[PDB]
Amino acid sequence: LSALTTIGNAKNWALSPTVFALLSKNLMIVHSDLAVHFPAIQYAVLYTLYSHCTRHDHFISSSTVTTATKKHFSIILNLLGILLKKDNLNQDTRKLLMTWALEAAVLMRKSETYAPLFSLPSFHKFCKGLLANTLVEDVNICLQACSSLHALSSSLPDDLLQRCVDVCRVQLVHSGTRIRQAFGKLLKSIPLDVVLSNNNHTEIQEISLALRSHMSKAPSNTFHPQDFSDVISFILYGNSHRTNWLERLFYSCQRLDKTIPRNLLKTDAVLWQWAIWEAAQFTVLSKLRTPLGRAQDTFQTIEGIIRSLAAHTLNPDQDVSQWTTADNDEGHGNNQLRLVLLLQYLENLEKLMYNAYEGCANALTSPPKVIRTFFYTNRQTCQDWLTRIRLSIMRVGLLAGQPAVTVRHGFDLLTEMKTNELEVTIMMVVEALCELHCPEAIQGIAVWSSSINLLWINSVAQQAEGRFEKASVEYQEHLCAMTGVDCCISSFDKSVLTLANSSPEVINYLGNKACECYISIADWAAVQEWQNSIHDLKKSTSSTSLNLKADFNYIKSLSSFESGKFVECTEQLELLPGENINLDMKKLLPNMLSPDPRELQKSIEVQLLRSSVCLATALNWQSITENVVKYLKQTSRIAIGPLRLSTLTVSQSLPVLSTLQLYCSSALENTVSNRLSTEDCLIPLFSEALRSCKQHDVRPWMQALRYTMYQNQLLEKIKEQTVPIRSHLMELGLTAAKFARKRGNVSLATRLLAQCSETTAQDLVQHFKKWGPELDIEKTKLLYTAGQSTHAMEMLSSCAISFCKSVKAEYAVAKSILTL
Amino acid sequence: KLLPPERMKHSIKLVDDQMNWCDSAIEYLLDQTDVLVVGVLGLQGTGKSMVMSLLSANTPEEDQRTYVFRAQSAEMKERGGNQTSGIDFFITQERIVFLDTQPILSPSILDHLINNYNLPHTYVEMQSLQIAAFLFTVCHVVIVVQDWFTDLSLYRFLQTAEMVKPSTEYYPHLVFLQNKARREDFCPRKLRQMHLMIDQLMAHSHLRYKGTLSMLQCNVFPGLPPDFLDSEVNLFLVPFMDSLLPGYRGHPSFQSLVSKLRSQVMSMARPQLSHTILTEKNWFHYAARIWDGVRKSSALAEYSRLL
Amino acid sequence: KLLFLGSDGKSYPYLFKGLEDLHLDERIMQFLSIVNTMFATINRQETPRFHARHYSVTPLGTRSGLIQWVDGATPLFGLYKRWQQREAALQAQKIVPRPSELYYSKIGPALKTVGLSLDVSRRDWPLHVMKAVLEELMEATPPNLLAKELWSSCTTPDEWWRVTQSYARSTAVMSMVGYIIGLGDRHLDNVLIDMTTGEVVHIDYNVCFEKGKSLRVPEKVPFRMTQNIETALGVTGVEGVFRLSCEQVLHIMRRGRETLLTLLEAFVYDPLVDWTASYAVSVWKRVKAKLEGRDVDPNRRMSVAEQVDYVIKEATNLDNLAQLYEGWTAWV
Ligand SMILES: CCN(CC)S(=O)(=O)c1cc(Nc2nccc(-c3ccnc(-c4ccc(NC(=O)NC)cc4)c3)n2)ccc1Cl
Ligand SMILES: O=P(O)(O)O[C@H]1[C@H](OP(=O)(O)O)[C@H](OP(=O)(O)O)[C@H](OP(=O)(O)O)[C@@H](OP(=O)(O)O)[C@H]1OP(=O)(O)O
Ligand SMILES: Nc1ncnc2c1ncn2[C@@H]1O[C@H](COP(=O)(O)OP(=O)(O)OP(=O)(O)O)[C@@H](O)[C@H]1O
Ligand SMILES: [Mg+2]
Repeated sequence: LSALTTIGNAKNWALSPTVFALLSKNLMIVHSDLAVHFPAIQYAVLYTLYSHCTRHDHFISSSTVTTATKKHFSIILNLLGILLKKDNLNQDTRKLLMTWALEAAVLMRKSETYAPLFSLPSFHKFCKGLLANTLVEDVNICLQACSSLHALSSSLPDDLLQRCVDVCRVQLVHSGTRIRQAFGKLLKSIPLDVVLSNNNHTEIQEISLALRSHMSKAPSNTFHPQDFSDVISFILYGNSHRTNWLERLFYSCQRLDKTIPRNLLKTDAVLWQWAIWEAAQFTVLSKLRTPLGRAQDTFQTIEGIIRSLAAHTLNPDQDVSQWTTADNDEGHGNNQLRLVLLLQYLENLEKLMYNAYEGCANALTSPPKVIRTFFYTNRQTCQDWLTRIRLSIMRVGLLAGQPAVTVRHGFDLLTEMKTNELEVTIMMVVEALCELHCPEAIQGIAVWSSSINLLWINSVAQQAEGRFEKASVEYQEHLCAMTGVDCCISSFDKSVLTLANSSPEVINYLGNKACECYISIADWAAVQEWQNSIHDLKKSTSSTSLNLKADFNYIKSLSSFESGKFVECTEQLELLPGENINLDMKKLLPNMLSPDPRELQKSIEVQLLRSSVCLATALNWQSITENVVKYLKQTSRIAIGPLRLSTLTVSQSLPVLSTLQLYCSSALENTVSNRLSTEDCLIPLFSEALRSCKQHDVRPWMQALRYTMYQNQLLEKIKEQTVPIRSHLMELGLTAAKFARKRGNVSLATRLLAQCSETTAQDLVQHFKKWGPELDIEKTKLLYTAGQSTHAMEMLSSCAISFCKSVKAEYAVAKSILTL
Repeated sequence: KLLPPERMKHSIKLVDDQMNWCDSAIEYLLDQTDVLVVGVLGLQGTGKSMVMSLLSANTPEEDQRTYVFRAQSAEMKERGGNQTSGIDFFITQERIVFLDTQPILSPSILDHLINNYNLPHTYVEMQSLQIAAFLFTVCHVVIVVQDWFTDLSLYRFLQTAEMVKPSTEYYPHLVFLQNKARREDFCPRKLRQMHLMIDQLMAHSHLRYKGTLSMLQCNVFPGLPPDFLDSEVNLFLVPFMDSLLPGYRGHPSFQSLVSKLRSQVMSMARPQLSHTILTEKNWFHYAARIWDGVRKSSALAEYSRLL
Repeated sequence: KLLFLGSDGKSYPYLFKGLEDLHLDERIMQFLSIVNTMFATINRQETPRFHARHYSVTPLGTRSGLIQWVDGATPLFGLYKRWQQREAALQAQKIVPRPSELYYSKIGPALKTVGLSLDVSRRDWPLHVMKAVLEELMEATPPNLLAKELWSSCTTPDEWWRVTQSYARSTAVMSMVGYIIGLGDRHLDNVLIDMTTGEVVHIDYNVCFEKGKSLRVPEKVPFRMTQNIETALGVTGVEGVFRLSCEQVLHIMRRGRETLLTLLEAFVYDPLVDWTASYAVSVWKRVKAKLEGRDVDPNRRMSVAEQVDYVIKEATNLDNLAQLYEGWTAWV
């Protein structure tokens, strides 16, 4: 084989057995079974073939001599796919194949004339092999696969991107650092139209199956008290007193005398879940006699911690120690991680206690007789303690952004209420359901509670669906009818809006909900009017208990930034907490930060606004680029918090606000160093989300539009050639307008229509009668939804007449005629 | 109110160079039960200190100067002298006790004893036998390291040592680790020969050297079937620090193999020592008691009288 | 029961049936697939998927046949059996009786005390006696056998919420499909649940097309809505997502009832289908009337909300759960 390299590496012999076919088709038996006992032969054959193919540019131009090599690239791709898809390869062979695959992938993108090569079945098999190569014990192989996938990120179908998203999601939380960064970049390079899809994830399902199989197994009773003490100290106080310790602990807790996959042992999510479950089992199996104290000591400690956390929710000025103050950017994220782990621990403890006093069937193994006889006599005490702490658990769960915990606790509390602590429970459950976008559950609870004064639940149910205008109108009407004074504010006509779709705590809740609802649609004027109305109502009613929990300074800053007045924006931003405005990097977030995700999102938004205003003032290339780049990099690094937290548990989905913030931060970071010269500086939100993201509200598009207008207006201060943003801006505006109209938001839809085109029904009629057809159809649809069917019909007919004599008229005439 | 007692930064000397007990590890022990003990046996330059350091609190990315167990220096290899003397001790954060051992039948000890009851050779052999018995009576798992294969002398020594133990009998587990492996040692043809010779050389060893720590189950050979070997014994290989064919070193990465070995050793069983539950402090007291008892024993004297 | 092996090393279990015609089963499965196809559009903008689990059956002539086997599904009767065993063990600390024996042990003394005897015909039985026996039996079995099983089988609260929503939607869709078709004999052994996803699937598709009304003990409940099933949906019961899912299913079915009607028309004119085991015409007319909304009415057509409310009320009233077969397990 080594001697044959002379002819194989020749630079131009036409013999009967071609060298390529000899090493690719004739010697195909070495890959069946010889690779197991004699891998040297296979490695030599592959090396010779690779050396001979790399000298001719992998035979890409061909895909006499040219005609003979017209079917070489397909064979190479097929061979690579078959070899990579295998699961019994050697380390050296796998490394060589990965290098060859990376080289082929990089060369495939060297020119744009190789576009037809993305449709052959060989390419699909190659992509499948590359996708199957990642997520293995080896780190270099995973890095090479990730780099190759990131190289030719474009031209791939949605089928491959769907699996790539799941792979990046499961790999976002790894014990290493290079893997996390590589997968993060790969995920950022994927369009948002696929990341926000509701498709099932196979990796998450596999992790869940492994966890279920582990819990269904019999108890091991091998958890030492020291490990439990370390976990408890790291959860309650944050100090672990250990220097990849999770993997070491997991390996030390196993036994060889007496089954989680090895590939999943490098993930921190699985290790954390296993540790929490083991700690709960050790606590229950030890008759609550943990080293933390006596039987009642643990209950008192947990009760005190939960009570303090719940109390801090009412007044964020408490500043609870060991839970609100951090030393750097890592402590802030660790606080939320600890809170989530604590909630999971409590849930596991409750499950174990329930299974220990009564026993489950085909779910968990029955505990020993001593445990059952001990928990059967003290069942009343446990039930009383859990019932007494359910109220605090609900508040803690809502503070940490975990509506599932509070929903389950609320349901259990309501069920136990078979005999004024009733309205609060319904309030918390309704809020939790609203955060999960489940209007059906809200309506069901409203109807169920109607048989016990609670007619305001329907407003929250409608708001959870995305109808912000109707929700705000109903909230104002309910407040005015239950208070006695007029609390209405200027808005759209009630008649047209409807056709398109007493305790102080309740009053405060309605006011806060109305304020948040108005802020969602980005209506600063409405927010100001609402604030004035609230102040007048409080002064004329002496409630002494109503107060909006929303920093108005941030709202004013957002309004100034959107209005283009950066002069006042800088002054308004100077009063915000945290690091001063850019003219030291690790401690960007300020102290006394609550673990509430809302605060983190606000801080990230503030940082982005500061960077945007700084660049705007500096522009009118290393003057203000060496620091802004680092600032944005740190912001993006901190923004991967919620994304990793979602992966920690089996959520099967990711938050839209966090993902959008991270994508916007990455886009800004790229535009800072590129000055709007490449397509990578744009937002990946395209029209493809119309048929794949219909379950989301209009809030996600608001951030994209807000940050896109900034770049659009910034283009006026650049003399060099830049990418066209008019098309992207128009596309985003049209998509957002369509989604807004699809939920009754006539005001927001009209605002978007006016913005793209550059309070009464007749106003729309008098103001409305490549993307031209889409704009016309959208205007007609909006008018029809506004109640003016005749005007919409007339416009559609006229539009059809105009498109009938157009050039293309492919998707316009048909759609217009069908709608008419 | 639940902070750990203390964290060990460097190994301590459990047994003095003059065969004397050193009670200085009590401050690092607690009243916890179910502890794991690891012992190591090998030749002079096998590399016991390096493997123990890498398996307890070190990684290959570190340096030999910061290792928990001091290794041989550049100036010591030229003189051909041993580095570790006596018995060392070190406990990790996972409550795992690690025990080192000085070279057995090493010429350095004989040379140092020359310029210092019948002949020094008998004394060295007795010392090695005593340490072997001690490691075989209070250690949960014993790892044997060999620089080269087919020694034909260590097996006989182990068989003779297992018959001179002080005293429902208990046999500690054994692990065969081959340090400084080459490509020729990573072939199925040679692997089968190694397994057959190992099985034929320890037919009546009365020890647990099979059924646990299977190399084939560590994903080292993805395509090798388990039935290809008649009896896969507890063996492992360690390569060197990280030609008609370029590349193809012939063995997996050193870091991956060391990590797999560490995980397998950490997940080993922990059977009871005697017919009573022992704790860390109790284990230390038991070890000291057996050490003192074996020192003034009769089996060693009887065996020495025959030479 | 046999087993097959594929090229991908995947095991595909199967079931062998003999002396029983399976021609109608294949047609029923085809109907289920066609109705499931209509949920493709609604499954693109909703977290819980609108799917009805079903298997494939293929005949091997006129009496033999092969039925696809489904793994990972646990019958509902298993939970009741384990609960009975646990209760018996607990009582003995300080086998289990069969449903027939247990029901008779309570129906005997009541009839003897009221003045009647067990020798009288089943039809000649007072309604108050049966209602009292059913009420006394319901108060003994807790309704947390299935509601808490899903909670104990999950890992994280998010997973629990997801499986709960999926189970509620699947149960609503399956119940509506069974009511439209007319499936009967829905005991605990004919319903399986998948703890991995919470979906519910039926098994014995024999007593269908309103065939359960001609037995010795006619059944009036359209589907199974026992205490355990109702409790497993949540604290709300049947007024939450269950009603909304049922309304959506009815709207989708009524919107595209033409396809189902045409398919049934072809079903009637099939020489390989033996309904006797003008009957086909009556079955087709009944299905058409149910789909058109005129289930039980001379000329007034009931709306979706009214139809769902009436069906739910008729499937949960105590006046119909007492007068039923003992093996149907109306108390659990
Ligand atoms: C705990 C005991 N069990 C429950 C009873 S089980 O059977 O053992 C079991 C069943 C499954 N699931 C499953 N999967 C595939 C097929 C069947 C199945 C079973 C029995 N009968 C039929 C059947 C027979 C005849 C007809 N056709 C007509 O009647 N007339 C035309 C239609 C259906 C189908 N069930 C999973 C696990 C387990 Cl344990
Ligand atoms: O053309 P679009 O504006 O993108 O939306 C339309 C239409 O929206 P409208 O209800 O506002 O007319 C319908 O969307 P949904 O009601 O399902 O949310 C849907 O089907 P229907 O028109 O039958 O209601 C389908 O239109 P269709 O499938 O009938 O063609 C859809 O998108 P397309 O019109 O592009 O297909
Ligand atoms: N796998 C290996 N490949 C190459 N060199 C190795 C390997 N293992 C150990 N060595 C080297 O061989 C020497 C081993 O000496 P070390 O002090 O580590 O332990 P030792 O042989 O048990 O010593 P002692 O003589 O005290 O018994 C060191 O120089 C070490 O760097
Ligand atoms: Mg040494």
